[PDB]
Amino acid sequence: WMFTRIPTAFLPDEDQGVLFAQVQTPPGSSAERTQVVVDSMREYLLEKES
Amino acid sequence: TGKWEYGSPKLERYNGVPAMEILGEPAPGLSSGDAMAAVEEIVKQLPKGV
Amino acid sequence: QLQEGVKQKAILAPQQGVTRDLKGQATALVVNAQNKVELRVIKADRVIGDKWLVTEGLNAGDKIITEGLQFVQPGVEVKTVPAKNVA
Amino acid sequence: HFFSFKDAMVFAFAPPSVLELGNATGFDLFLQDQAGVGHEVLLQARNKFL
Repeated sequence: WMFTRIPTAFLPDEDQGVLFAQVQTPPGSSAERTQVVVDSMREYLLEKES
Repeated sequence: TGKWEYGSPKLERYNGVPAMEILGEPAPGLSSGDAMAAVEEIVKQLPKGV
Repeated sequence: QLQEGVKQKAILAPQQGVTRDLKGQATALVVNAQNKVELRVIKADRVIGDKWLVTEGLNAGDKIITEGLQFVQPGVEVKTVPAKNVA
Repeated sequence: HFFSFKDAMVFAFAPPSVLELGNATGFDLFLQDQAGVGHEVLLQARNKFL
């Protein structure tokens, strides 16, 4: 009965010290809007989660 | 003259025929076979030709 | 620089809120008076400054949306806020 | 908090355990055509899948 309960995977998602963030504005946009979103993300990750 | 039209900025191909990707991840409790089977139920409701 | 015509009572939709649909005709999402977005087709063909010279479709006093137009679909209740994105 | 960025669609993801396999976690599949049904029909089919 217990072999059906525990789910099967390949290899557990480990910690790496690496996080990615993928910025994507409403497209058909210029570089100013993407730069604003990027700079606000940098300000958040540097002063709020240092 | 000039006409505004419609198109994608990133065109993809796979084995010599056009394509689009779909990335994702399964539920926090479910296995990989259940996500496999769920994609196998979603693909059956696609149009004929893909 | 010889001028060709003075447009009286002109409305200027910004570059952020005007896009194209599947056919090539310009659109802009506006918010109704009962606070719900919808699609509307406008005729914008001249860029003056960084704002389209909209000649038809939009009116005076309506509220087009410039950011958050991929978090929204036509026909769902939203909340208004002054858009800080435009300049 | 990246959902609170009302401007852009920001998605934050962590890389998998084995970095050599790919660049994110979970599965992936390439929705392709075979007959030449059309780029717009394939984009509509991808939106239906999503």
